[PDB]
Amino acid sequence: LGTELDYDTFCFYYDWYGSEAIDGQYRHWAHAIAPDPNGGSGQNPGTIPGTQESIASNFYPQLGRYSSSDPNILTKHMDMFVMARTGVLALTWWNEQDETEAKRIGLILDAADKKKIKVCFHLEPYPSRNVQNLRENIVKLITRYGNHPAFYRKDGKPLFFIYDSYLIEPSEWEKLLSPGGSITIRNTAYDALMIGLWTSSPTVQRPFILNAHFDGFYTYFAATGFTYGSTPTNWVSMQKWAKENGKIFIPSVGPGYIDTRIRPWNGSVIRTRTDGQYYDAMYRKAIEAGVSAISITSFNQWHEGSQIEPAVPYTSSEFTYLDYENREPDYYLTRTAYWVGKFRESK
Ligand SMILES: OC[C@H]1CC=C[C@@H](O[C@H]2O[C@H](CO)[C@@H](O)[C@H](O)[C@H]2O)[C@@H]1O
Repeated sequence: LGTELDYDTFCFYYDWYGSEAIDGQYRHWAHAIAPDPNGGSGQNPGTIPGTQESIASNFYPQLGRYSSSDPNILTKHMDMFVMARTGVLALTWWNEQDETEAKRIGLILDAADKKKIKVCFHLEPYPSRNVQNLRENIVKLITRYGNHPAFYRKDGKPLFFIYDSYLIEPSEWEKLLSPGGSITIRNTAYDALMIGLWTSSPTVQRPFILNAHFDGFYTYFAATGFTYGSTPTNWVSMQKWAKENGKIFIPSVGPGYIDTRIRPWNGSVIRTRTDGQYYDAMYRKAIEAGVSAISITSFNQWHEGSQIEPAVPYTSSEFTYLDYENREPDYYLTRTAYWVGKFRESK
């Protein structure tokens, strides 16, 4: 029918939103404003309070200041994934080690399974992250969630994305990811496809990925040109290298970027949506590169204005929000479905 989910399409999902009613605080809708890293000492940038009128986004959610732990919001999000045809929810994971995290992960898996959506984990740069506690955490996540019907596998293996994987030396990664490594996961119950973050130039990233024994790489950033890896004119050559070296390239595409409510000094990274034309151009480049899998930045990174989740026009006494302009609130979901179709036609 051209409506089925695609299980090689990964959409980055954030579960860090709170409401006073459910979480005791409108978590993340309230957010600190970052000081300007070039702007000198004694800045008092303040905070966005997460009131109805003033939230930590340049856009405004159709669903309002929602809780990521509200089962009724989760239902709606899964129906949005079905509309977008995105079969894998790539869940931010911060190793909070608290009952609230454990509850929310279970609720997300349960809601996903009702709609045949799958869940994989996006392993964030949590405090003191290293290959030993990464192994322990991979073991824990596979043990706790690996038998859940919504847990993702690709050809029998779990898949993890590793954000800011460059913060760990290749010599450490080798211990975890080479078949001969001291603490290897290869050939164990806990083996997985490990997808590292390709940032800078090939002279740096090619030996990094090889020496670290990653199974593949992704690029994350929604803003074209932010890094070498997030410059789509490089994607044909990145794919050629991947294929020559037995690696899985999962380029990241997004609909735009803007984070100036929380980073007022970061305007150079703004990428305008142009009624969908930015998203179309980036998704076309991914497909043309001939890749096997695509990642989407993001479902709901509202702070960075990369979300495909529905947004609505809103002007409050405190801020005039951006919105989807000439397009309807669900335009980026239905346009994602269009591109998933073009991607499948290519596979
Ligand atoms: O998921 C990978 C990566 C994507 C974007 C931002 C990163 O989080 C940091 O920035 C946000 C604001 O946009 C903060 O709310 C988080 O606390 C930061 O860690 C995220 O790691």
